[PDB]
Amino acid sequence: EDNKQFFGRHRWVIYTTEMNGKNTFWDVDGSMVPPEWHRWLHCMTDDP
Amino acid sequence: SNLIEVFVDGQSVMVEPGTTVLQACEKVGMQIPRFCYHERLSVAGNCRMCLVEIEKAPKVVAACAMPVMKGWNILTNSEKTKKAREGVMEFLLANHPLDCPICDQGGECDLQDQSMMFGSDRSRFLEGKRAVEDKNIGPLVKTIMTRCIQCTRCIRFASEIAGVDDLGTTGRGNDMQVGTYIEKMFMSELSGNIIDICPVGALTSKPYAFTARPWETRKTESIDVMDAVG
Amino acid sequence: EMVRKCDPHIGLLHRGTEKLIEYKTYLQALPYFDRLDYVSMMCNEQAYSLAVEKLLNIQPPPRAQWIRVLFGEITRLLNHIMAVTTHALDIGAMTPFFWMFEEREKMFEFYERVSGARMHAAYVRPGGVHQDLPLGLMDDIYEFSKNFSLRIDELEEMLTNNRIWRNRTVDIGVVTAEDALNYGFSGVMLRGSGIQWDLRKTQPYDVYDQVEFDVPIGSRGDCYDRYLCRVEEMRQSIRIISQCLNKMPPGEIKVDDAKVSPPKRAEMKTSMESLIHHFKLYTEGYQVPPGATYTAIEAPKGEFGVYLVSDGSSRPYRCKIKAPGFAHLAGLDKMSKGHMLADVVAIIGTQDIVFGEVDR
Amino acid sequence: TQLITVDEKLDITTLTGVPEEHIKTRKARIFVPARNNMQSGVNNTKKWKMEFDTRERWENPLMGWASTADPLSNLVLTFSTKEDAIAFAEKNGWSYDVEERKVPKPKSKSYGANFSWNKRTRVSTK
Amino acid sequence: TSVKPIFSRDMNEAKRRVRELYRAWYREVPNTVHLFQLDISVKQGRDKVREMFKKNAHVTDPRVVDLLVIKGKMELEETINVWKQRTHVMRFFHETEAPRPKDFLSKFYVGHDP
Amino acid sequence: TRPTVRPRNDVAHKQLSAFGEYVAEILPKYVQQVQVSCFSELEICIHPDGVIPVLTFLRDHSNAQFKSLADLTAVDIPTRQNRFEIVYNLLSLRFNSRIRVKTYTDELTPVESSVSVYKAANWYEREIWDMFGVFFANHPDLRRILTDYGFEGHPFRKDFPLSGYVELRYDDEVKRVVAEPVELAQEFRKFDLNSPWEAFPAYRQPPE
Amino acid sequence: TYKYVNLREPSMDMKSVTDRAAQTLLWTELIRGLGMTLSYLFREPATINYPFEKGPLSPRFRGEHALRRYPSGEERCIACKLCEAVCPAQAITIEAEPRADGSRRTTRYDIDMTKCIYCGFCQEACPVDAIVEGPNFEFSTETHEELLYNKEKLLNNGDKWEAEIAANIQADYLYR
Amino acid sequence: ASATRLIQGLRNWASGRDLQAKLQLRYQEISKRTQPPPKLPVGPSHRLSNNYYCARDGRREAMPPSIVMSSQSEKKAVSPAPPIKRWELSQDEPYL
Amino acid sequence: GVRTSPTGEKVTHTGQVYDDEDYRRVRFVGRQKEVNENFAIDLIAEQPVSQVGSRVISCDGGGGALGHPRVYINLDKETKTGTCGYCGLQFRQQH
Amino acid sequence: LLKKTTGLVGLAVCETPHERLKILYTKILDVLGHIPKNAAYRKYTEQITNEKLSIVKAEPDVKKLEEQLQGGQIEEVILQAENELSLARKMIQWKPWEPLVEEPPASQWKWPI
Ligand code: SF4
Ligand code: SF4
Ligand code: SF4
Ligand code: SF4
Ligand code: FES
Ligand SMILES: [K+]
Ligand SMILES: [Zn+2]
Repeated sequence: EDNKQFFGRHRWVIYTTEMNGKNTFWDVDGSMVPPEWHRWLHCMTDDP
Repeated sequence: SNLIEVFVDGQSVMVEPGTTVLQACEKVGMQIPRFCYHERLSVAGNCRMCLVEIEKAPKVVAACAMPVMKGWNILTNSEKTKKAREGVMEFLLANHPLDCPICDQGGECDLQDQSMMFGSDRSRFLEGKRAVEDKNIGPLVKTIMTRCIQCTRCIRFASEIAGVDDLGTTGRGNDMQVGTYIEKMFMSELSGNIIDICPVGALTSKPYAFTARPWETRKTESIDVMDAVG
Repeated sequence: EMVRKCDPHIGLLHRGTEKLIEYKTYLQALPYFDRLDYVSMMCNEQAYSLAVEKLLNIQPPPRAQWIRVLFGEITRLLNHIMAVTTHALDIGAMTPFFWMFEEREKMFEFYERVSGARMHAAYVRPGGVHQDLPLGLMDDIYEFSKNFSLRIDELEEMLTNNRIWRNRTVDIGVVTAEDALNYGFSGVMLRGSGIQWDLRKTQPYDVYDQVEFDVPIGSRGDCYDRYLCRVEEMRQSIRIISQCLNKMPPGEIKVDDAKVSPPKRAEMKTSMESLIHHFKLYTEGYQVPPGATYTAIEAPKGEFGVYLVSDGSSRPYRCKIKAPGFAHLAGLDKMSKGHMLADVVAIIGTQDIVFGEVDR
Repeated sequence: TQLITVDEKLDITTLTGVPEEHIKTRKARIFVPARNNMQSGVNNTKKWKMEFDTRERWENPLMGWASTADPLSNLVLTFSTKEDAIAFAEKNGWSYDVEERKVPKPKSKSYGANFSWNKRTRVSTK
Repeated sequence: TSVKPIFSRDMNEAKRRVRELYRAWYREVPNTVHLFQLDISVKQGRDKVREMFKKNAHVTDPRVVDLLVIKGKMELEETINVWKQRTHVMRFFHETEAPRPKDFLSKFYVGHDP
Repeated sequence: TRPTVRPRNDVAHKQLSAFGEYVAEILPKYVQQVQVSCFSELEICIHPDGVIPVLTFLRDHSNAQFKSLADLTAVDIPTRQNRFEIVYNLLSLRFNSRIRVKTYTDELTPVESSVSVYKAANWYEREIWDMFGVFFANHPDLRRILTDYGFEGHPFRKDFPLSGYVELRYDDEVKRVVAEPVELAQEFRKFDLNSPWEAFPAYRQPPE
Repeated sequence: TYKYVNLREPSMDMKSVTDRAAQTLLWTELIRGLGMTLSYLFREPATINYPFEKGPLSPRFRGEHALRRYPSGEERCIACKLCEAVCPAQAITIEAEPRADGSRRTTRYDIDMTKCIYCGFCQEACPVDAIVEGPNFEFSTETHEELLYNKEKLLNNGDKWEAEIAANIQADYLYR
Repeated sequence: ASATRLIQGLRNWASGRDLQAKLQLRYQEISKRTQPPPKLPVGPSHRLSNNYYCARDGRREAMPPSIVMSSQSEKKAVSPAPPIKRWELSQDEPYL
Repeated sequence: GVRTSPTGEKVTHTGQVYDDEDYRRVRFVGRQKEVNENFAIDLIAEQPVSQVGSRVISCDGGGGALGHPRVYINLDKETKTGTCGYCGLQFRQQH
Repeated sequence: LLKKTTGLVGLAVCETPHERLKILYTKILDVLGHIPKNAAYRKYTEQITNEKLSIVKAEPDVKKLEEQLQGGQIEEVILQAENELSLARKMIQWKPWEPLVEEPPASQWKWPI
């Protein structure tokens, strides 16, 4: 999180390099976020 | 001719002597709401939904059992008739269980349709509802007595048409229940017709249970071939 | 290089919408009007809702009336941004398209925060609105509209005094006042020709008679006057928005007739009369009394009317959709006579034509 | 006078655009719909309905859905009287059958008959 | 039984209009074959035109044949100008669909359709 | 009846009734019925042969001045011999009013085109043809406007099914988009939603 | 209540006409447009870094469909067929029968995701909050038949997205 | 809002406005994404007494259209409405 | 509580499985058959029956407005428990 | 006052409106002299034309003549007078004061069916 940025850039995620045995160093996916963090990342709430 | 002249909403109509108010209104084309009335059963007159106002008479009369008099003016759309219908709907829906999504009569329920048409749109009942123990009358009719409205079409059909005389009302007051009072099954050759005559989802078809819904079914008119009656 | 005849061929987006309406109930036919004019989504809901409520002899609650007008003016800002920036995009000024679409994205957040969908909300329903405004929504609307007058000025700086933009629009598509009425023109097409007419001022609906705004009137009937009228309508839409925020009343959002509008989910699961009404309204629907009516509102394109016929059942017998763009495209051949090939694409731009509503 | 006399029967089958397969091989049933026995209302038996025969519906190999090849399966037409339906069926060239309306016979109801003195119509209970 | 005519007072003017429409289509067919680059011959197209004309040749009401001539004229103007594509011209030639059974036995074998 | 019931407009009802009597008195040759609905809408049902004068009167009389043609519609009611009902909606900007003019035709009777009165109808009634088969005599350019070029039949007729009789797919053998008889993977489920109980006693029809 | 756009009479005196001549001889308004674009160059662009950053959404958002459960393992749907009766696109197909313990449960619940218009009528007509529109929107497939969800797929979606769907319902249900 | 003062001055000069007062990018001034729970009000028909539905039913008060003339003196000529009022020029900004 | 067919296919909670002679199994070759491993009947079987001291009981599924419509269950029969029609929870009178 | 523009595109400003309106109203009355008296159309439009002619004859000014004629500008009043003249000629051609030409069918205007 970085509250100094404007709305949209104030929260972000750096994806993992390996998820479920698939090498995701370059093949980052938008569906890799779990739902409990999917609520926080998409600005549905303030509380992580 | 011995016909007498009565009036429905100011419109004159000739009727035979002994005709009821409901039959005269059906003759002029108006269907009075009913729960316990059936044209092939004896008159009970207990649901009190058919209450209508006669002009210049300070008391509503049950149209299913009131014979017409000469010069009577029947007001089927008057204010106090609608008030009586709303009150009777409120009393009928006071103790009915919230079972419409899980009930097979949903979509073809007489109580639902007359509540939508002639009833009110909200409830003032802040108390708790009653619950009735379920009964077993065989593997043909699924029985949920909590949804019964004590219309007594069961006993009238089983006593006048089926000729079985095995159903009845046991108890008194709000605890009055329709049943056989013992572990007995209602097995006649015309038993399943009670599923047709129950206006609520108290008696449903056990093979048909939880399978379809009346709004999504296509109706094809055909002839039975199980016997030679046709 | 001149044009002597124009023959626009339509039917490439004829989905046959108004035949499918006859086989669906009044609630099910509501999202069909969202997809007619897909840049004026909540305005077409209001035209259909006002027609059904007229036949039902019911009226929306006062709070729902102010939400519909407030979101109607936000919808007018959505259409006028699209109708002007893409008009300049076809001409060649592609830069203000990207500036104003950032403001178009912020208003899409207002739709999705109140209804759940970014574009096709299905929010305005016969009897009021489906859901109330969430907490803190009107604070964000005030923050957006406070800075929006600067955004119109940046677009106005690029185009209004620019000599290249005027040369493409000064004497293109001049229509007279007498011929505009006979050709069925409406909205800015009448307004740009000097005819003083507006449906929100002459035949007002829900709370448009309680707000104050001005009606921009053109003087030459060309593409430039219709461009200036559309820009001025964005300024007047901000004026109504500030009045709607300060005059929003408390109360309910649906008509309290539970036989038309569904009850709350709290009382549906508690009282029996509400569960029966929730059962019948979402399966059969409310019965509309027999009759026919023609209800028209001032859509951002023009006059959007719906000729609705009911036969006493829970489904419409006939639902004719009158679109502003259907009559405007018929006059394309007349307006483009004697003009060049490149002047035609401005005339199809100076009439805000969405082919979802032209072909229906 | 600008009026001409045409005494031939109406026949618009060449103008409707329907293929002949759904013109000469279809049987149109004109009838008053029967009252649903689960309800006592009679408002659905006031108008005449004209419909067609039912053709084959089979199972989709993918999802088990009901697939059909009959376009006139969901066509139901409403007519005020029988003669309008007959004229519409003859105009469109559909071979049709019509069944007469069944009204209930007027019954004789008496509340006192439940308490007779010597008749079998006494009720065993009330 | 007195009705408002569309164009023809009797059957003679209607037959005259039918004759003009057939003449125009017979003149049109080679231009349609050459312009659209169809794979059919002029004989096939003219036989198709004659097939539709004989198929629709059992009517006796002047208004009906008047409307049929009107619709044929609309199709002729849609073919005169390049508004139809190759597909719309080849709609009359049903090549993709399998030929339906005609006798009783094959229809009995394939399904329940009468 | 205050909060949830739509208020009545009695002065508009009186004015519309007076103007309906005025129009029905000026033109007794063509008008057949004049009615005012409960929400103050004036309908003037006229003979089809007077579709040209009456509209012209409403376009040119100093007390009417219905200069705008808002809409033009056809309604298909199969139970009548004249199954097509043609509806003109007119708007008068001078007096700020709206009127409705209804005529009746069947499939074969032609209609005098109202292009010479209102130019917008030059497209509108043309669409009616493409949806209904109602022929408009003396039209400048009458053809299809919405359906496909090889389309047979008129879709908005109530005897036309929802899905048509043909549908398109690409065939690689002929390398072309071809039309075949329609075979739906899912049948359209028809729902019988009409309740068997009468809802509005005011619209009850007399029996037979 | 009306204003006259473009009805301005320009001054004919020497100063204003010389200003106009200097404007059309030295390109003043073109320089104004250039200055507008140059000033708009030095602003921070509003471009987010997808997929590392996501657009803002509300808990009313209608995305992928899911079938919920009670907090005991029992599924919420009791086969009442309200959602398939209210669905405007007829995307829902329901077939039901009583199961071994006698409960009213579905045996087939298909949603055609290529027919569905994502209108949320099913989740608002459900009396038990069984069917919901979840927050997921990144579920594009590579084959048409993958967008034909059956009961098992919707149950898997519900079990996958319950931890967010329950929170969204908790945050939103007071407005319903 | 992270720009230097030199770049801010350059933007203000080239644009012609003061852009720092009206920034299109949103910041901490917007509402919180989580809100306290609301308590919605009820309508006017949420009453226990004098709330009969027959006295507030809007659908049942709709009458069939009244027929003015049907085919089964010196009265003044009339109009559908009184003539419309001339629009007044705006006192706020008449653009004149 | 899933089970495995002798052809190697998993049986769903509705009892659906493809026969050995069915050709439709070719749609699963190279891919997987999607089944739900949480059976609702098995999961509701583990819930203990709640003992109450009244003739009738009221059930709404818990959570108030987040559950099912409220229903009333009679517990006069001592032989069997009173099961809720919506949530499947069962109750028993302790007397 | 020499009004600069009428504000309507394509509608030119008339130099002398009084004589033009008097000429149009007299022409309208002359045309209506051919319609039979018992026709209600002749009586009604004769009454309104006589009223408008009296107003335009008893008024020297232009602006308050416009404001009391209640017809917008005077140029659209002149246009409406010409339209009424053309309508009167067409009304003479059509003769719609005659009785009804045809009864409708029994249930032609019955809704709902
Ligand atoms: S009997 Fe009727 S009112 Fe009672 S639960 Fe069933 S559908 Fe509902
Ligand atoms: S179970 Fe049904 S038919 Fe029998 S008495 Fe009760 S309501 Fe009447
Ligand atoms: S969101 Fe709407 S279209 Fe989609 S399944 Fe639900 S009811 Fe049907
Ligand atoms: S509305 Fe809910 S409970 Fe009813 S069938 Fe649909 S998902 Fe199941
Ligand atoms: S129908 Fe008469 S009291 Fe029940
Ligand atoms: K029953
Ligand atoms: Zn429960």
